[PDB]
Amino acid sequence: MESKVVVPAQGKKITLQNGKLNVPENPIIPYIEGDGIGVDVTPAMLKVVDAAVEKAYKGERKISWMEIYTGEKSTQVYGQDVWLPAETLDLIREYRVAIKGPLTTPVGGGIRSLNVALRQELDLYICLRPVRYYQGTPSPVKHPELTDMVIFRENSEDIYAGIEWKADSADAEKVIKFLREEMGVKKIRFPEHCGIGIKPCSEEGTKRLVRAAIEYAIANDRDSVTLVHKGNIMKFTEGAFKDWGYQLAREEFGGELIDGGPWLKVKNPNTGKEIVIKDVIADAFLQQILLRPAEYDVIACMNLNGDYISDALAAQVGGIGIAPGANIGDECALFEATHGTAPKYAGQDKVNPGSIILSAEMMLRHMGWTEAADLIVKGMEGAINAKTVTYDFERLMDGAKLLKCSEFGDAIIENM
Amino acid sequence: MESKVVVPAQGKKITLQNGKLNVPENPIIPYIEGDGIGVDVTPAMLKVVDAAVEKAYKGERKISWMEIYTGEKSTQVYGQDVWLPAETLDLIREYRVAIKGPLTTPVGGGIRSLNVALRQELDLYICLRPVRYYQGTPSPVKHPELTDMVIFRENSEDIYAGIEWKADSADAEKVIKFLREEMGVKKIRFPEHCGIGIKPCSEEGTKRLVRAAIEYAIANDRDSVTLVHKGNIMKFTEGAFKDWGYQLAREEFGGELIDGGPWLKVKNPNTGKEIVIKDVIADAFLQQILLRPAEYDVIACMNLNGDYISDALAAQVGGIGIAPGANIGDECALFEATHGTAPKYAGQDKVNPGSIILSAEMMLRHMGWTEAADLIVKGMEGAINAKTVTYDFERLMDGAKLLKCSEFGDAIIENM
Repeated sequence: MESKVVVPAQGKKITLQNGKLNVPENPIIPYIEGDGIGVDVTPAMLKVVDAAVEKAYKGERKISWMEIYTGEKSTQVYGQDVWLPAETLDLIREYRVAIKGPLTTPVGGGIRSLNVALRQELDLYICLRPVRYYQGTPSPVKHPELTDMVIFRENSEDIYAGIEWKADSADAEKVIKFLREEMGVKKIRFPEHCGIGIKPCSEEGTKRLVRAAIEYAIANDRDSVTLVHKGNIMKFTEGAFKDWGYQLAREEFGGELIDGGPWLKVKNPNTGKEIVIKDVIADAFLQQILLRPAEYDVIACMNLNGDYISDALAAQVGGIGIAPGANIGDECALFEATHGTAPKYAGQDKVNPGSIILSAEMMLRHMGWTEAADLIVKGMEGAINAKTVTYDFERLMDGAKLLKCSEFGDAIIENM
Repeated sequence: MESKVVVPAQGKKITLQNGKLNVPENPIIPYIEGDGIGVDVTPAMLKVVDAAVEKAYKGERKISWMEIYTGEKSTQVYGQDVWLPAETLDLIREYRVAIKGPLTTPVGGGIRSLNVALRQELDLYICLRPVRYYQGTPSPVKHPELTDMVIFRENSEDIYAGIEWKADSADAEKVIKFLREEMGVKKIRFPEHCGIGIKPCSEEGTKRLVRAAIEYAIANDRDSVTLVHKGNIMKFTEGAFKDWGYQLAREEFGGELIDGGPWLKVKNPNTGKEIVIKDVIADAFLQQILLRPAEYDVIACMNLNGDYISDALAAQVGGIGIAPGANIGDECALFEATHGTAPKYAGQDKVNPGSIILSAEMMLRHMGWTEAADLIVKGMEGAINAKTVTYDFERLMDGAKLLKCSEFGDAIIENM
C-alpha cells in the first residue's frame, strides 16, 4: 500500500545544524489529528496557530501543515492493525517538529501505549510540561497563582519502559527462578502467581535529562531545579537519579555546596543569578506543591513520578484540560494534547482545545517563533479572563459565556 | 546482653482466637517512643490515651504500657548497630497490638527503611490510612470537608520491597545480561551504568489486601471501594492488581456488573446497601481527589501508589501533621505517627502530637474500645475548633491560641 501522506507543494523542511534548528519562512509541520475529540481540537489549533503566525509576521511566514497518521485513524487509512506506521516515525524525525491530538491505544490485542511508543522509538527523552495559572481559571485550591513550574520528566527509562512478565507465564516463572536461585532474592513475598516488572535507571539517561533541565533554568533565568525522587526506598534507581543529578550540576555547571549541603548553587552564566539545585522525596513533594508551591520552579524527575507530578499540578491550577506538553529529543520533537480522547463528546465541537493550543504555543516557541507564541499566550489569557469559555470551565463559574470548542478558538484569536 | 524490656507487673497479654482479639481489662501495650520529636509526642499520646480510657470506662480498664525499642534509641539501649532488635519483632507479635513514634533510619551503612522492615518482618500487609477533615484546620484547598476516605495500601510487595542492584555492580551486570541474553529484553535504553529494581505483584498479596478493603467497606457501611492502579502502562503488576481486585469482588462478595461495566455492585450483607467497586488510573486519581473528592471513599492500591495517595490526601485536608496510620496483619498490628522525626524541634515540646494521638484512636478502636476512641476524636475536634493549637496550625490562622505540644494534649483531654 502506497503512503497516503501528501507532502505540501509550497513548504520547506526544517533542518538541524550544530544542534540548532534552521526554520524556513514556510516550514512543513506534520500533525496527527488524534482520536476522539482530536477531531474537534485539532482544527481549532490549526486556525489559532495560523492566525498567530499571520498576525506576528505580517504574512512573511506561514506553516504548511502536513497530516500524518497514528491511532484509530491510521487503521482507517492504512488498514486493520496499522496503529503506528513506520512512515510516521520517519516523517517526524525528517521534518523535526510535529504536533498531535490525543491517541487511543486499543485493548485486547497486546498493544502497548502508542504515546509511549512514539517517545521511545524517536528517543524523545524529555517530556516537558510547564504548569502555570491563567487568571480567571476555576481552581480547587485557594492560591493557584503561586504555581509556576516546569517539569522535565525523563521519558526513556523507568518502570514506564514496559519490561514485565505476566503472572503464571513461563517467562515470569523463569525470571523469578533466576532471581531466587541465582540472585539469592529473599524478598518476593509470594513467588507464585506473581507478575514481575523491571525498573531501569541509568547514568546516561539521568544526566541527559537533568542537563536539559539545568540548561533550561539558565536559558530562562529560573530560580531553582528540584530533583524529585523516592530514593530513600529505591536506592539504586531513584536514589541514583538524585545522586547523578547533583553530580552533573557539580561536574558540568560548577555547582557548589550551599552551607553544609545537600543543596548546590549554580551561577547563571548570563545573569549571574545563583540557581539553587535541591531535592525532595516524591511523596513529600506531592504535599509541598500544595503547601509551598512558590518554593519550586524547574523540576527534574523520573518517568513515573513525572507523570504523577505533572497531572497533580495541572489539576491544582484548574488546568486539567489546558495543560501543554512536549516530547523532545536531540533530533526531533513532538508536541501533544495532554488529555485523553473523551469519545463521548467527539465530534460535538464541545471540549476545550486549550491544551493542544498551548502545546502549539510551545511548538512555535521551540521553532524560535516567539512572537507568534506570545500572541497565543496573550489570546488565551484574554479569553479566559473574559470568561468566554468552553463548558468544562463555564460549569464551574458564575457569569460566564458558554462557547463551543471552535468558538473558544476564535475567542483566543479575538484576544491576540 | 540482657533484654532491657520490663514486662508490666499488673497487666495481661491480649490474645487472638478465631481471628478475633480477646482484650483484657488491663492490656499490656508495647510502645516505641520514636526518634527526634517522638520524645515530645509520645508522652502527650500516653496521657491523652490514659485519660480517654479512664473517662470512658470509669476506671474499669487501664493500659499497662511497656516500652520497647527500635531506631536511634535502640542503639542507645542495646548498643551500636542494634537498630531493630529481634525481641522487638517478637514482642509486637506476642502482645498483638503496639504503637510507635517516628523512626529514623541511618544513612551510610546500607540499612534499609526501619519502618518497612517492621512491616515486612511482621507481615503487616495492610497500611491503613483514614483521611478526613477536622473543622477549623487550615487547608490549602477550598473544600477540604468533601474529603472522607480510607486508604488500604498493600504493604508487602511492589517496588517498595527493596529488590534492586547498584549501577555498575557485578550483580546489576549479571541481572542485565540475563535479561538481555536469556529473556530477550530489548527495552533497556542504556544497559551500561544502569541500576535495576524489581517490582513484584502477586495474586495472593493483592487479594488479601483487597479482601480487607471490601470487608471494611461492609463493616463500616462505606459507599464504594476504588482500585487505584497504573495498569495501562504496567499491565502485569498494576493491571493485574486491578483485575484480581475485581475478580475477588465477584468470587467472594457476589459483585455484579453495573450497566455494561467495568464497575461492580456488592451488596452490603448487613445493610442491604450496594457498595460500588470501581477503578481509576493513578495519575488521574491524583487529579480526582482534588476535583471530585466526594466521589471516593475506600481506596485499595499498591505500596508505592498508596504512599503517594495517602500523603497527597493528608496535605489537602490540612492534615500533614495529624494523619493517623496503622500497619495490620493477621497476627498483630502496629499503629504509628506518620510524619518524620523533625530533629530540629526535638525536645522543644513544640510539634503537633495529633498524628500519633489519632493513630492511638485507631488502636483503641482496633481493640474494640470504641468509646475511648470516640472520646479522642471528640477531644481532637473540640481543641481544633477552639483554635487552641500547636504552631504548625497557629501560624496559618488568625485568632488562634498557640499551645505547646504537651498543652495541646491537655486541650484534647479538656474537650472530651
